[PDB]
Amino acid sequence: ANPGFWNGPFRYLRWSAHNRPHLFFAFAIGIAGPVAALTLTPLRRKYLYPDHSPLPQSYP
Amino acid sequence: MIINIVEILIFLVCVLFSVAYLTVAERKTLAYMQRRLGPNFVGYYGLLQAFADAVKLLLKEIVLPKESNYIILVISPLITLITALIGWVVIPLGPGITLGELNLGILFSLAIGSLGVFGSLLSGWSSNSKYSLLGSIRSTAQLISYELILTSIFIIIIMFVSSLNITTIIETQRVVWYCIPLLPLLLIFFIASVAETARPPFDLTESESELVAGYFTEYSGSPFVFFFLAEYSNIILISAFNGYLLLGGYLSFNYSYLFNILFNDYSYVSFLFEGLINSSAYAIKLVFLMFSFIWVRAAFPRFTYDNLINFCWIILLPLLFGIFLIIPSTLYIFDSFPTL
Amino acid sequence: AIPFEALLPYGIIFGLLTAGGGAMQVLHVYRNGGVRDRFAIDQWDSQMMERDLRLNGGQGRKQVDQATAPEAFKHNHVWK
Amino acid sequence: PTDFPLPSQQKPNSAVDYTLTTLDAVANWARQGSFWPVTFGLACCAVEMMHVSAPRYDQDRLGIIFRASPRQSDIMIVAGTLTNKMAPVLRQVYDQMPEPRWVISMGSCANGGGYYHFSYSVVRGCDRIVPVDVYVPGCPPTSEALMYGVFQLQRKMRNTKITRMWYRK
Amino acid sequence: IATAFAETVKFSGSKQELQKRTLALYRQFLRGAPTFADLYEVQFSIPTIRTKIRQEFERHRFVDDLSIQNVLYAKGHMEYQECINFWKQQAQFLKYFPEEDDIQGRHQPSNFVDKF
Amino acid sequence: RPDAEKRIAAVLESFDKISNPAAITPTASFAKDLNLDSLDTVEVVVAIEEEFGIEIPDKEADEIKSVNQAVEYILAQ
Amino acid sequence: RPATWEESEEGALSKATKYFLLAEMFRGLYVVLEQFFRAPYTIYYPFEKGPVSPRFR
Amino acid sequence: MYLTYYFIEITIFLAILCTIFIISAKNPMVSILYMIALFVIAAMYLYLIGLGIFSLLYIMIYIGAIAVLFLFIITLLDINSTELSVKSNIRDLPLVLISLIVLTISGLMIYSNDSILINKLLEAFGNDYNTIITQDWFNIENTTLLTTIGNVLLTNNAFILLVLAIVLLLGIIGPISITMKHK
Amino acid sequence: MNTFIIFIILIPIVGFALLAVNILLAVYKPYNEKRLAFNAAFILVAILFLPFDLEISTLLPYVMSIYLVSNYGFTIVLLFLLILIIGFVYEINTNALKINKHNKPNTDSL
Amino acid sequence: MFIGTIILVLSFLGFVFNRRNIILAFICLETMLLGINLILLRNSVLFDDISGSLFAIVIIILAGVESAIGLSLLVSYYRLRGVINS
Ligand SMILES: CCCCCCCCCCCCCCCCCC(=O)OC[C@H](COP(=O)(O)OCCN)OC(=O)CCCCCCCCCCCCCCCCC
Ligand code: SF4
Repeated sequence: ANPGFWNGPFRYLRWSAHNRPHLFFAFAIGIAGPVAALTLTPLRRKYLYPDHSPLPQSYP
Repeated sequence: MIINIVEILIFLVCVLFSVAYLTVAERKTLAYMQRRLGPNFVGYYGLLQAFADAVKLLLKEIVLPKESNYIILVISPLITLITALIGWVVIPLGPGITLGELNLGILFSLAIGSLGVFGSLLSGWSSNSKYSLLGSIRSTAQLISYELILTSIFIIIIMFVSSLNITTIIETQRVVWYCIPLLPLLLIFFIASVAETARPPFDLTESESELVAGYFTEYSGSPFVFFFLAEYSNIILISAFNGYLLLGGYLSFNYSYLFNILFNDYSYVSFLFEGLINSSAYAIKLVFLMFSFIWVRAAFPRFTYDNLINFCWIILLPLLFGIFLIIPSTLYIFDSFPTL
Repeated sequence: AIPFEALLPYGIIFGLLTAGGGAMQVLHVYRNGGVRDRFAIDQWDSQMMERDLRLNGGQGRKQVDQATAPEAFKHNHVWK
Repeated sequence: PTDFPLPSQQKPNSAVDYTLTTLDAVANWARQGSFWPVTFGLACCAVEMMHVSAPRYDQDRLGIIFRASPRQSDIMIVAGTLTNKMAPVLRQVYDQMPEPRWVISMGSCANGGGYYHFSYSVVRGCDRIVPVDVYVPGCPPTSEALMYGVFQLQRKMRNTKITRMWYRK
Repeated sequence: IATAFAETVKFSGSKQELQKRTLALYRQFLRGAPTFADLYEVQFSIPTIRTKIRQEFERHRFVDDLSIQNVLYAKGHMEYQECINFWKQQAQFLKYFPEEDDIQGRHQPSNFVDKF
Repeated sequence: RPDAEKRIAAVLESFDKISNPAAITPTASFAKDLNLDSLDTVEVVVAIEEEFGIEIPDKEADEIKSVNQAVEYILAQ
Repeated sequence: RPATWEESEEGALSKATKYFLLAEMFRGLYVVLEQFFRAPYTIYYPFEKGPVSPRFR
Repeated sequence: MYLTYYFIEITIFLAILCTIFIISAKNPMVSILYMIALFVIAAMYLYLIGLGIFSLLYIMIYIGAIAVLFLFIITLLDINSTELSVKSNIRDLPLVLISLIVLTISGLMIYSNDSILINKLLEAFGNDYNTIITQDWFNIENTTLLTTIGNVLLTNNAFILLVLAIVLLLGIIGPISITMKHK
Repeated sequence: MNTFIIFIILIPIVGFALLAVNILLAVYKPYNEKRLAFNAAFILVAILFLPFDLEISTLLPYVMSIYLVSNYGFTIVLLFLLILIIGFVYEINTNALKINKHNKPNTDSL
Repeated sequence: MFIGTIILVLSFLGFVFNRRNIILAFICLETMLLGINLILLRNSVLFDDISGSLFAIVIIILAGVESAIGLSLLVSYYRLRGVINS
């Protein structure tokens, strides 16, 4: 049986996800976290501001 | 002062009488699952076997010259006191609105489920047998390694909650049926839940006669019924704890009881009924859960310690750290965070 | 068909926790009087519910029925 | 002192017993109900013993749920033939066993030596080793036979009369 | 493909070599005596073990043939093998030790008159 | 060396079959001086190694014939 | 003597699905649940008896 | 005033009574059995003082992890114990420990406030006598929070959190590269 | 008082109760007959258990107040989890037992 | 602050007069780190919200790694796992 081998990355991700896949599908979640966290600044398109508060002491 | 002590006696007799008939229940359902019939003979119908077995196995009481009685006469009482019973101090959704618990829920249950582990370890420490205590260290090692991924997942499901008192999870979860419908890692919680309270398909330190014709120590007598009752009571507690947070209490027919109680009662006749159906909801969410424990008792065989540590520290835990690389991420993405 | 015997222990394991929930509900409405029960709104009912205890029992809507400001409570405790 | 009232009394056989028949029958029923052994299980007769765990003549319809541990046990079914080599291990198992203990000799070889009985290496019956309370005849006795011996042992348990023997009947 | 306490089977030819080999066997069989008393928890003392081991070898002092002494050496080294660990049990182990007299009561004084 | 053979001539004196301790010259034979059996020779050798709590190899047990040899091997620790 | 390399094309990410969640094992749970509903086989031995052939001893 | 519920605070007597066991045990591990009793008495103290949160933290992480690890080690490679505090091993004990207890009592006295005398040494021992603190009422506390403010400070002082990330990194890499012994 | 203190006080006495029932009426009459080894994976598992507990203790206040730290507590804890997950990718490479005796080398002749 | 100084001092001079059992010394050195927190927490309670209790959660998280390195170093107080030695 064959492990993963780096030098062909399109091949590596294949024969990682097919022979020792159980860390692949973890790290797919690990890349779905922050990369999708960077594809939101257009995707919220200024959706909402939460607007919470402690006590509003006002001005003169 | 009198009402709360009769409260606490009702709740203790519920849990004790419950865990008494639970062993008869599981043996019956194994038996029908094993194409036979369970205890069908005891006394009056056949619902009574454990309730006679408790009186049976009191009256044995041996001691062993290889070990101080002072530890093994108390260490199965230790996990009987702390692991079984005062886990119910949190009143793990004592199924109404009300509880017998003030507040600050989930990490108390964490602390006591954590506290049971050296109750197992010091139990296995006994008798100074060079083949025994290595099996004890095996048991406790796999026990803590799945304690960790109970812990690190029910702290991430409360990231949809952020409030640490007991009820606020439950009032939060009634909108979505939040528990499993938004996330199916319930199942890995379930497969974590068989390990941290080992009534398992793992059976791992119960190498019953692979050792010198004894598995744990064979501390038979009152410590035996203590260990037995505390294991089953830890099972129904952690099963309730599953039905507490990551499986839901407060079934949606009580949400629809706005369209039912307004068609049934006029105005607040001593709150006579709603706590009962709420208890019915939580009970049917709890026993249907442990029916799967009694499945997995008799479906898949023991699980091979080296592969068990493989199953902890290699697969489930990195999937887990991915899964709370996204549940902070995805709610931050989609709209926003929860308040408290 | 269904196992008539095997669901009898599940029936009593259902009924015991059912009565156990109903008893908690009854004993808390008898504890609190004919109302539901408050959760821990920490630091806040100890302003609010303590103030209700300084005035009345249960709840009341009026102007004020205090006397010596209805005996303003002041908590004291030993040094650690 | 120096004088005696005590007359000619009955055998251990009575019916006027206030509360001691009831309490003793409750404790005796508890002991008679669960009733688990430890397998010692040496030969063919153990194959019939595990046929009593088979679904046809189930143990658990009676309560017989055996552990593999001589302290957590009540009765010690000796099944199979009993070698000369085994017998000290058997008596050592027998001693580490709590005091309300009984022995079932399951199988002809286990009592009076059975079908070998004329070996150098066999023990001519476990009566030379452990005290026995119920015998079970024949090479392999039926699962029927083992359960009949179990019910006869429980019928013996129903005459143990231990509490009223504290009362010295 | 294994041993347990290095039991070897190779009978030499010369009676001097067999003498030396039984001598070293006697040393190990004598050295293991406190290990025996530890292992089996006998009532009697370690010198009782030693005088009975000496008795057992004096039972076969005057055996002529080296080709009998071979299998006597094998029996000796082999029962050393089965004594150096816990293969033998104490009920199996007391078959060497006619220790107590009081089991017998009054008995035969080796006279003809008391055969009757 | 000094008073090691005091202990040895205590152990061998405590050992039986030697009715004359005056016949025990220290630097003297075992089987010539005292008529010790070849079995009894290594018997008292094992008695000696058990007294000093020390363990000997096989050839060291082979070479011992007089106790000056024994003291000379006792000297190795 | 089948050489049987069997390197690739067992599945195309379906393999990761069946490995990842316990589909082959949930199948066994469904089997024992379907077995749960069917008939038992106990014979109430004081009241009922197993088959006694005429040639039994 | 519920007479015992005022001296329920003074549980320090059980602390010193457990710690006098903790250095004179019989077995090497009945001591570390008593150590978790010391920790749960500390938890009782912290729940009584007003912070049950850190009581439950100590129950979760000390007797949940590190005391479990002491028990975990003390099964295997058990060290050779001297038996107990024998009188020959209580030799040179009193002759320095009495003076050391006095000097450390003076150190606890040196924790006092500002007096350049021995008056502050007596002042802290009478600190409970002239004083019982007066609690107050809720002036504008909007949201309920106990350890939430701890995480607020862990956001303000974020850099020590990102550095104790490195110390937990060391806590896992060290035991790899000191015990695994690669091939 | 009066709420659950009753439970944690009643329960130890119930434990001593069901213990101390049969200490008296069970028959005792006790007649008679009543260093070590290792592995790295028996020790390093529990050693490495502890830091991954108390990083969850680190994470627990953050998940308590996830709010009041918006858009920024997320960033800090993502950096924390990155610094921890690289420790996980260190420990994935090594921790397993090794079967000592299994040989396969080809056989040669002269 | 009697409550923390007394347990600290007794752990300290237990670590001095410890002519038995290296691990009792090791756990006395552990219990120093919870004799100090009973000082720190009650000073924070007598003062305020989170100023010193932040240092308290720091010293707990770090006392874990203390005991971890101490165990995983005490394992190597010898040869490793087990061999012949003396
Ligand atoms: C994507 C959108 C959503 C995003 C959120 C994602 C949430 C998804 C929910 C969680 C994901 C589930 C992950 C399940 C983890 C299980 C992984 C696993 O078990 O791996 C198999 C592994 C096999 O062992 P190994 O040989 O080492 O593998 C290498 C082979 N080359 O390990 C093993 O040895 C197998 C041992 C498993 C033991 C299981 C025993 C039976 C359990 C069945 C009972 C559960 C059924 C009841 C609950 C079901 C309710 C419907
Ligand atoms: S009694 Fe009969 S069945 Fe049992 S071992 Fe002997 S020959 Fe076999």
